Amino acid sequence: GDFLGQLITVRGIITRVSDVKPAVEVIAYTCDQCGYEVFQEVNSRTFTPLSECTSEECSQNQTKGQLFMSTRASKFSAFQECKIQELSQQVPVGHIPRSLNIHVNGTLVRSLSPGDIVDVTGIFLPAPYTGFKALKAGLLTETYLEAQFVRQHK
Amino acid sequence: APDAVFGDRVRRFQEFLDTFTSYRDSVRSIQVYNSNNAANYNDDQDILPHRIIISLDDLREFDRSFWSGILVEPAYFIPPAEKALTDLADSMDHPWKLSFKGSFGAHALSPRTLTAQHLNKLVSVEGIVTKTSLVRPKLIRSVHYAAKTGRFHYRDYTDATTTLTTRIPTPAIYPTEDTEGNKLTTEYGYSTFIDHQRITVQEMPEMAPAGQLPRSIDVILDDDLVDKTKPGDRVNVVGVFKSLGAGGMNQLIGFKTLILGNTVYPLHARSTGVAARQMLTDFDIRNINKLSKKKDIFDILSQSLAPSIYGHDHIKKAILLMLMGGVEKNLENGSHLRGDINILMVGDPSTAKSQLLRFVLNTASLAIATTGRGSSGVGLTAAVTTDRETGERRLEAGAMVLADRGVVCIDEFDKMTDVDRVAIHEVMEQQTVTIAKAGIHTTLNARCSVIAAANPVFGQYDVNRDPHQNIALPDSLLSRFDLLFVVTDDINEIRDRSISEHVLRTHRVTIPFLRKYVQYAKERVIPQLTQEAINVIVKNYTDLRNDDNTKKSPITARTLETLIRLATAHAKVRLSKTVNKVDAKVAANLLRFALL
Amino acid sequence: VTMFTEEEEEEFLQLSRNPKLYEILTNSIAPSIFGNEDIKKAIVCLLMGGSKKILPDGMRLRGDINVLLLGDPGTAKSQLLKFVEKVSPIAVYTSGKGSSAAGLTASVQRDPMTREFYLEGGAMVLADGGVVCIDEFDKMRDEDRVAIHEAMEQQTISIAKAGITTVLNSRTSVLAAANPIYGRYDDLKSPGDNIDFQTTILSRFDMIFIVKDDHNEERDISIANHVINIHTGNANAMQNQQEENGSEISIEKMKRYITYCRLKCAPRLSPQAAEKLSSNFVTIRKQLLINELESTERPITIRQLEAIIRITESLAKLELSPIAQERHVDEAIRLFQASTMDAAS
Amino acid sequence: PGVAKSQLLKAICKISPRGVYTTGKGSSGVGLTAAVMKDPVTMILEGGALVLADNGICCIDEFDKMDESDRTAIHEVMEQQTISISKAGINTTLNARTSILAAANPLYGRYNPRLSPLDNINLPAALLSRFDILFLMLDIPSRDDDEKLAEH
Amino acid sequence: VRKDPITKEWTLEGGALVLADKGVCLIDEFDKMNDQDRTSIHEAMEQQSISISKAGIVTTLQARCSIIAAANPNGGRYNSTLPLAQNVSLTEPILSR
Amino acid sequence: PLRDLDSEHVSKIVRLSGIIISTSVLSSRATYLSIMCRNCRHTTSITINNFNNTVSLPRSCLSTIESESSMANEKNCGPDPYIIIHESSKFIDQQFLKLQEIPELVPVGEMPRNLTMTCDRYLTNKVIPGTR
Ligand SMILES: Nc1ncnc2c1ncn2[C@@H]1O[C@H](COP(=O)(O)OP(=O)(O)O)[C@@H](O)[C@H]1O
Ligand SMILES: Nc1ncnc2c1ncn2[C@@H]1O[C@H](COP(=O)(O)OP(=O)(O)O)[C@@H](O)[C@H]1O
Repeated sequence: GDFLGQLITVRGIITRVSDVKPAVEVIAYTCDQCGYEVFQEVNSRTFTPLSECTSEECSQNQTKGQLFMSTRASKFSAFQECKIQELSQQVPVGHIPRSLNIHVNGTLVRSLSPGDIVDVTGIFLPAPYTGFKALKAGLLTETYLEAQFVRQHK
Repeated sequence: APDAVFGDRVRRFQEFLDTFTSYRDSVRSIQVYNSNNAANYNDDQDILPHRIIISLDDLREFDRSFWSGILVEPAYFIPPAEKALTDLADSMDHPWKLSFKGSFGAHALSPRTLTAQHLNKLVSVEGIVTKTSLVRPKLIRSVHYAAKTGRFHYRDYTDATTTLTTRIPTPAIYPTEDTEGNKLTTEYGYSTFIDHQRITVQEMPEMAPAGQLPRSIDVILDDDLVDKTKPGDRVNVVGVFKSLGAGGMNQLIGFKTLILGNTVYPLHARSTGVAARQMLTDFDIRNINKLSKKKDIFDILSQSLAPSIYGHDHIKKAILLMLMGGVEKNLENGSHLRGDINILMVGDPSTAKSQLLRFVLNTASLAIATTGRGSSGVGLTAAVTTDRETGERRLEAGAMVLADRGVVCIDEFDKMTDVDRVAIHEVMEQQTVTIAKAGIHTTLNARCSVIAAANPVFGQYDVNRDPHQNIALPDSLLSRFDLLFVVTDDINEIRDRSISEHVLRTHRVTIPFLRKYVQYAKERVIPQLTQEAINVIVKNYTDLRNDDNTKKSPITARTLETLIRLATAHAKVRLSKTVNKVDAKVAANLLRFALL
Repeated sequence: VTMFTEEEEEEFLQLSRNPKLYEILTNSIAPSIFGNEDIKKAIVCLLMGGSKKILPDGMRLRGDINVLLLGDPGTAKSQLLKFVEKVSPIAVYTSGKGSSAAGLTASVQRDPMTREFYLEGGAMVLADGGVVCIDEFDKMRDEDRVAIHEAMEQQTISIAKAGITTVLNSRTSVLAAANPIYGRYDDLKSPGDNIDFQTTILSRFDMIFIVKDDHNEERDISIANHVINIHTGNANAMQNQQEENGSEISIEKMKRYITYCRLKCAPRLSPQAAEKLSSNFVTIRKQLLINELESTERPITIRQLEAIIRITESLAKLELSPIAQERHVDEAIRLFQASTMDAAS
Repeated sequence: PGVAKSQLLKAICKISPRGVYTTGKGSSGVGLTAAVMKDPVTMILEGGALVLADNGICCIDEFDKMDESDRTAIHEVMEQQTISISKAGINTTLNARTSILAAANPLYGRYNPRLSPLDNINLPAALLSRFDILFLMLDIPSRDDDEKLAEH
Repeated sequence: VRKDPITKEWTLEGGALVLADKGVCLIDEFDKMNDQDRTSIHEAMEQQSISISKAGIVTTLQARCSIIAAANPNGGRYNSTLPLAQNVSLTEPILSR
Repeated sequence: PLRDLDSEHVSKIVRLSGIIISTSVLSSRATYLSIMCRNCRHTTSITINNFNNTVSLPRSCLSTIESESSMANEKNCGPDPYIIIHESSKFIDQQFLKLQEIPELVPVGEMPRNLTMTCDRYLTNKVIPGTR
């Protein structure tokens, strides 16, 4: 846990590949009174819709608008993830292999069949998450890896 | 500024730290090696933590007051001694923690009887490692870049676990929009992190009563101490029993407890884990080098392993050789070639068959006694996890999985059903176990050595009817086992005489020297085959196919693979590097008594 | 409770130096059961526990002995085994392998809360350093019999189930009591012919006794009218109270007496008694050699000598001295010959 | 047994892409086919090894000791792409471009000419009719064949 | 040891032979009783005391019942000239007790 | 007997006898403790005897109630400021057994009943469950 933020190279076995579904990144919002477009960037797991308007022209006025989002103007992203099991050759003599979560985004999706041997390189970032509520020691960081390049053996 | 109390604990311990110079050369070797560790990494191309073992010996013969204060209230003497120790690290040339090794009859009690007494003290607890949690890193120091000003910043965060003293808690929100309104863009990498782990320890089953509900506590580890234990061992733990939390008096019982400031010591079991921590002095190896210069020590080691058993000379010779294990040469981009040796014996009862087995267990290292059935998890892991943290499937390492680089003791081999015998072909030949259930198909490695023991089918009829089908075993299991020893029921008077005074003197060079001589030969004695090793066994193996088939059966090329292993393990005993013809002369004789 | 007072030591020492001590304890077990005087002897030496050698040699031996009580129903051996638990400080009575809810072998049950592995129970873990009573050894289920076939040799039942790989200690003492098929017809066949599997089970034991039933009309009245007096008006129990004035003052005193006898003394035989056994063990094996070759068909073991050698320390633990004598050994050969007269014929 | 067939069985699924090494009992009749479990973060059909090793070669040990229901699926592969399911809520007929290599051992004893073909075989000939190519691994101890193999 | 669906805690539930101490129990159809039942009846007429070895509990509860039977012949209403132990499908020690 | 425990037996010296089911896992209450006001820096100490809900930490910094001029002359520790300094406190045991009525007499029509136990300091770790 000292290699956080570095650029690394791992290998293993693709195991329990998920499905590809779009990840919403930014959401457009039509004013319908002031005629602007409001934009909200979300980097969290969940989020909320926002208030009736946040224009500069609907502001400083008595009657603010009431908005709603739109689909075709938003930006999405290809999203799918999987888990990598240990290579089962460098494992110590009495151990059980672990796993690791890797998020995949964008172009490189639909390129990893399950049950293979692959070199995955990427950069090592945490995710804000802790386990059970009572077991929290106060700053518990759950990690992952973001995929950058695929080089497959075989 | 510190008070008078804090410096006096320093200067008194600094007086002790100046008293004994043995720990001075210890930290010296720590600094010089890690300097040389960074020296080779940064000169051609163009690990160790900070803790030192201090015994609980010398404090009684130096300061009985400072002895006593640690053993009751450790939360006053541990910080200044470390501060004084970090002074020594900085003066002679980062936490710089310690061990507190030492045996004491004060607080070595069971964890079963630990609660509500001796709180806020230092307690040594041993027991069983179970349900090991996941390894997580911990956030300490955040780094933030402001865009327009173009500078970095500084921010730390602390928790109550590390400090060991109840300090006023000051939480701080993770920063955004600090001074004027520039965006605090986050960074990483330079932000520091330290790993973290929590585990539970069940008490000893051998110390436990007959049957009652076991009760346990928890231990949280630290940075250099994450993940030293797999779940299922016997480990001594030395630390401080601390109770935190507001015990329900805020607004039905609080005051949950834990133990921090810890050192971890795995200890040998009867049948679990490593026993290879046995030291070797220069005085020790000089005796071995004086021993290995002889010509007949194989006989003496053969006669040594029957301390209370008469006879069975050629049986004992192989038991040396299985613990030698043969040589392993995995091919370049091919497969491994199996090196260990597996033996089954058979004979009439009350003929030292059960007088052999625990002697194989106790003398060897990492052995597991497997008795009767082996159903559902001996060769397997069964993947039964209903883990409450997340829906997932993990493994619990079975005995055949657990006995890797070791010996499996199989008792009453004939009573095994055909179900697990499917796995034995997989274990003994491909040295791997693949488990494919609907959750996750897996593949693992286990290269155990196997000794089993089966009876005859009916009566003592070992020689009367026919040598074939005294066992009525499947056909490949003949090919799985290397040597098949048959023990007779020879009735005599001279032989009875040798039985007579043996048992009489029983009820009215050594073993601990032996296992030093054994485990030394593993890491430096592997030999390599020479030209003289070919010419005998080529002539000999043709005789094994042409004339043994006129007497018994079967003869496969797998038998010749064992002929390599016998000359291999014999060269390990003499600690030679080449392979001599005499090793084959020993190995050729071993087949004759085993079969004919 | 290990330690105790000084006057209880002294009243042991008074009972210690009595030369009628073997006789008075072999009149102590069953005044309620008439006859079976050799069975009346063999119970005592089993309840003492033999030597235990923890040599620098890599193994230890076993101390306890095992006796079979194969024979006809009506023996009141059921009444006998109840009295064995009354003598023993800790003991487990089992009828078959199955109790109503209690298993017998080393069961490991996972805790339904917390999903924790622990030792559930059985019998051999419970009676460690004690007495095991098993009825119906041949009317018995056979899925875990192998665990019984190991405990009587190493006193250490190992468990290698899915969770743990532990080896425990279990220094129990098993009393077997088999049941022959067709009663007295088992002695009309060859003297085996009871266990349907084989008689190599019997070779792993020490003492084998056969219960007979021979009609004798004067003995028929004596075996009757002994026991009518037991039932009503407690007359023999009142006759015990005048024997209590002269002999065997309590059961529970003798219970405490055996516990002091067991853990304190460290007995050992004499080397001139060894040459008596070597002159005896060969000639019986020579007699078994003669009865084999002249009858041209087929069992004695070396564990039979292991059975012989341990009766001395049981009698020495009666005698409380750490040494042995010649007649101190020769009494057992007479009793062991009673264990081998059931064997051959 | 002394032909060391499993030396080749591990070697074939190693070089060949999409190669899954399988055993007899370690997969049951439900293991190597699909299964239904609750999906994590993103009720899909979690597949088995033959579901995995499609457009590839499955290495199979000890077909003699399979389940009899596990034999029925193997006959359903000899007609291509067919895996029928009639379980509690699943009616799927999933597809599979797999390839089959099998290796079973003969009967007790070894090569009796008094025994016939199908006498020393533990499988019906309708399954043998589905096998286009069959080999036999003889072991005749011959004097001249050894010296090259010994030098080998 | 069972829990109660009315109440969820573990409650010890002794048998009817545990219940009928100084009472008379009435049990029939012995042929349709398991080996679980058969070891229980064997121990109950043996020493009048039932021992248990459940989860963290090892006790010996007593039982002083009196057993009255109601059997069913095997096949015929009265099989042959063969005796009752040959007529019945049960075993010898329960016949002795 | 356990069958008849009326409301007239509330908070009275009543004895009984039964069968103990199973114990619990030992927790710990506290008796003596030193606290601190997180603003005022005000320390006191609290002892308790009848620990068998009863008491909790107060909700005023309590330095305001002082019979000295210069200390009361020198704000708000409020809200409830007290944080227990755990390094010099004192602790006890709490057991929570569970007992069941003896099934030999009258549980015929019903299911057996039970109650809930709690023992003090030297009474813990005493009885193996099941005995009479
Ligand atoms: N050659 C011998 N020398 C000394 N003791 C022996 C010898 N052969 C057998 N024994 C005795 O046999 C006993 C072990 O019986 P064993 O044959 O191991 O059991 P099993 O045949 O049931 O596996 C030991 O107590 C040992 O004293
Ligand atoms: N010599 C005797 N003295 C006293 N009671 C006897 C004697 N012989 C038999 N009994 C009676 O025999 C009964 C025991 O039967 P038993 O033979 O032990 O049954 P099993 O051995 O078939 O379990 C007891 O009730 C006991 O009263």
